[PDB]
Amino acid sequence: XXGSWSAXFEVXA
Repeated sequence: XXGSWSAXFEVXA
């Protein structure tokens, strides 16, 4: 799914 750049994703996966 989604995911940011810095640090863990945002969706949580």
